[PDB]
Amino acid sequence: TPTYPWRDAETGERLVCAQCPPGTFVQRPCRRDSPTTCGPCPPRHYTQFWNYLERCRYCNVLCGEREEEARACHATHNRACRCRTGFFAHAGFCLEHASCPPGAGVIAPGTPSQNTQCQPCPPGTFSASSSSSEQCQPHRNCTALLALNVPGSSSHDTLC
Amino acid sequence: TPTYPWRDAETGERLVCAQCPPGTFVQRPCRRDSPTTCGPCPPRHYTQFWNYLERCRYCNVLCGEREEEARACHATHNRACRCRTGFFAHAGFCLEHASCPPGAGVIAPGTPSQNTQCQPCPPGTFSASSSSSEQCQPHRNCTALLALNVPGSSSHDTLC
Amino acid sequence: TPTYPWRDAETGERLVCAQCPPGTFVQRPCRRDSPTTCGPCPPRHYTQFWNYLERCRYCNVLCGEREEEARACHATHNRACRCRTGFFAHAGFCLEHASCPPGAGVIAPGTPSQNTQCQPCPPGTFSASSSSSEQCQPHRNCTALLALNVPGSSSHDTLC
Amino acid sequence: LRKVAHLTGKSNSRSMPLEWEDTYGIVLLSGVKYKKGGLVINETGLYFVYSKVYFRGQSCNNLPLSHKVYMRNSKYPQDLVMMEGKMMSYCTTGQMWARSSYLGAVFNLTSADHLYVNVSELSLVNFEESQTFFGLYKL
Amino acid sequence: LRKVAHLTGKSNSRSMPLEWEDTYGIVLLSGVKYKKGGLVINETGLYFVYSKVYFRGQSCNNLPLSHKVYMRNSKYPQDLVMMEGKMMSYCTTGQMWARSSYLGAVFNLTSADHLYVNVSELSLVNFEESQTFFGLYKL
Amino acid sequence: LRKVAHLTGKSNSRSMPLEWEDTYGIVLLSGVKYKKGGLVINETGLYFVYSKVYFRGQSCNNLPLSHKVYMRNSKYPQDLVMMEGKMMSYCTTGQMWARSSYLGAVFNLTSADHLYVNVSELSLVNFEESQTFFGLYKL
Ligand SMILES: [Mg+2]
Ligand SMILES: [Mg+2]
Ligand SMILES: [Mg+2]
Repeated sequence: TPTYPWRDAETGERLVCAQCPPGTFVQRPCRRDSPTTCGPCPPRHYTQFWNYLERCRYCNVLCGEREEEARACHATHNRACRCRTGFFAHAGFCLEHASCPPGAGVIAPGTPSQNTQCQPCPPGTFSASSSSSEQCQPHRNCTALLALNVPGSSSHDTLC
Repeated sequence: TPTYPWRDAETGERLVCAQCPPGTFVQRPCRRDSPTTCGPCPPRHYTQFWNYLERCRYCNVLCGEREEEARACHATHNRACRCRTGFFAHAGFCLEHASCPPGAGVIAPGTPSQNTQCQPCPPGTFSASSSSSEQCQPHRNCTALLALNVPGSSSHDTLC
Repeated sequence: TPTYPWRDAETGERLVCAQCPPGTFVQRPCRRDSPTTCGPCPPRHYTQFWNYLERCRYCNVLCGEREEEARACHATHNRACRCRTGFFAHAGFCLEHASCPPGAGVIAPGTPSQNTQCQPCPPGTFSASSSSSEQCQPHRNCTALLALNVPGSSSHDTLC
Repeated sequence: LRKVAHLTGKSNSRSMPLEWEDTYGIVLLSGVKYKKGGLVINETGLYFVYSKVYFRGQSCNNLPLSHKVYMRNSKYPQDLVMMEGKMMSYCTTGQMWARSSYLGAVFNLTSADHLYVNVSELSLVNFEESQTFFGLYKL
Repeated sequence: LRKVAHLTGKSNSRSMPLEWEDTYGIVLLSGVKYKKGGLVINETGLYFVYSKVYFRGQSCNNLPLSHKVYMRNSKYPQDLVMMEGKMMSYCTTGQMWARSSYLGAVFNLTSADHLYVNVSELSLVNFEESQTFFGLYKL
Repeated sequence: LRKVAHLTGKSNSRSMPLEWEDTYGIVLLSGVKYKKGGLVINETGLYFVYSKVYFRGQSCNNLPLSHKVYMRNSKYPQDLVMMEGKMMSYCTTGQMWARSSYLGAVFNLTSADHLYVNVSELSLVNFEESQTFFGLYKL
């Protein structure tokens, strides 16, 4: 149990007081005859660590319009936010996940921490869409069933 | 005649006082035995509305170098400005009226509130100048008198 | 010797006091029976002119990382800086001296106050380097000794 | 006890003038009232008044930003601007951007004066308590 | 009675340092004098000093803008800069632009000190009373 | 005697938080202590706190600049930000640039609170005494 130094305001005597646990604050310091008295965080406030604060801290993190609550305000911690689905965090902002243009496909979708990753479609695959989900797909094997009218590109399927 | 609530400073009694008209201010509030006394705006100051001010407002609008007085400072109103001839108002600035380049002619000149409007010269008309006034004019009818050496463009007259 | 007006704090009497010389300050004003008493600037401080200051000024000019001391802090003057070798002064910054690209040669090197000056190499001369020192040099006279394989340019010597 | 106010940004603001947080966090309000976006003076005298607003956006289009502190009372039916700043051509088109505007000075204010802050572009404002605020004190 | 000044921009300024309006509008001047662009201190002590200047222009060319508050008295023949800000690369070339510079801090000043404000580009300054100003107060 | 501080930029700063000059030049420190970048409050009460930092660079790359004033004491093992400004997209890529950040407001502070200033990019800071500073006074 952690402690803190405190001079009695009545006497000036040098005391060792016990600190209050997360979710509480110091309501009355210890004195010669009694220990520290902790009280409970009131609504909207918090203490996350052992402390000797004389009031709780306000939950001053609020979630903007492109964010959602990753953790709630609670007597033992502030609120925390992340980017809502579709967005990722960059230099304090919540940015829209990129789309991979035609000719390129998704090799990793966007997360709350990363943007969409794209590759140029490799030989024998295509992507015809600007899309933040669509992956490069193999061309149809025309010959495997007609014969080819036009060979596929990285952006268009093979035509029969 | 509009009124205002006022507690006597001598008694604290609750009175209904008459307000002062544009061009005046409250010089002495009303009391039980006399009405409000208004005085006249001193130079450079004004009151535009019925009021119970205890001094007039300063004419704090001043005309920059590309502006001119649209209305003067007067006991009953502040000064007001507009852009001098040749300029128009945009996002707080006074901008020079545009010129329509060769190939284009003026369909509305600049005003204090609008920029010059241009059209590309329509068939059979030209404008050879960069000009904030010149309109598209019809080509000369060469044949109507020589024969044409070069047909006109939107930027050059027909040559004979 | 310059002077200054001073009222005795003891009497209020109007006195003419002598000022203190560069490298000193006023330690005690003059009074009816004695002259001004000057003391010596303490370390890191200075007075550059005759004065009647009651303390010296701090040497508040400091030399950034692309600068060097052109004059030291001294009881009779503040420090002064200039750009270190390789840099020149521009709008408060110390900028790197430019390099003249291939095809161009140095006609004046950089100083602390000026950038490198370049000319395009004149006929019969070349510079093959991006260099803040290299000047345009004449082409070799191949014929003056082989015959020319390729005539020189402004960026390449004549080949034999 | 010193007349004083320091209020912090309120996310709720749907309209002009801005509203402010007067109870939670790192705020003060003593001998001065808060009513509908407004600080209400109750003792005539000299006050230093200040405000900061923090603007930011994903994609700059250089919309003019304006920030004003203004006064209103019942004696005249029109506001008086006490201080104001405007920003134009403050970012590079299309980039993420951020900038604040700071205003502070001394004014003689009268009992029953109401002070407010206004801004051009409510949607570019960020309301974090340490970034956007409005306050005063009696000298 | 509190020593105090709040002065507003004067359009007239033809030269450096700037001149200020000391009589009309939303200004204050009490136990401190105004003389030729200068606020003259008459009681030695601690003062908070502040100034804002509002710069703007039709067509940005990123001319460096500088704003300084400085002190002069008879005891030394050279000025002392108390605070200063400089702006460079503040707008996009060719656009309409606007930006302010704000300065405020505490200083120990002496009787007969004269304080002034200076700026790099007089022609880019806008002098509206709520936009450009210079003031102080004794703590 | 008035509790007051005005400190100026210290070039030495190798780390965060910044260090400040407390003895030489146009500085003040009375009834408030300076310890390792920090102003130490010794009398509980209301203080106005302010800071300016001057940023500049040869060649803009729009690195985000952040400036914060924060408080720390022994009662909780985590800092509290009192005021902060951030700049992004503030210059034209590749140009010489300069800009300052100004912060000032009122706070209730307690005995043994330590106040500090932090910045994102130590290498872009310029430390001239009139350009970069940190101060406070007891109301
Ligand atoms: Mg695709
Ligand atoms: Mg035309
Ligand atoms: Mg070369």
